[PDB]
Amino acid sequence: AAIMEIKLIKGPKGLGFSIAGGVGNQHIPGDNSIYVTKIIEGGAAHKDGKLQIGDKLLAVNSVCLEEVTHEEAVTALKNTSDFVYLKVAKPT
Amino acid sequence: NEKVSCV
Repeated sequence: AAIMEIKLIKGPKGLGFSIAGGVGNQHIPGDNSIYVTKIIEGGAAHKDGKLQIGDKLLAVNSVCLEEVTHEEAVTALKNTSDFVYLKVAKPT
Repeated sequence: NEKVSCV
């Protein structure tokens, strides 16, 4: 849909959301993409307040999140440091 | 069954 780029400061606890999706772990039938399922209270994503449950993750910094496995996505999002560009697209 | 990960 509309490409949103959200800029986040990584909190001590991490980014403050949870994801599902990936190759071999579809969150929706026929769709491999990475989705945000939860935004925890008091976290970085919550307090910035642009990210939303249901949002498809497209990229984190210099790493692409289209058609990757759940594990490639998890290491990509956890191997960040302090400052993060998050590319997402909002649901239709 | 699907995997959800904290981040």
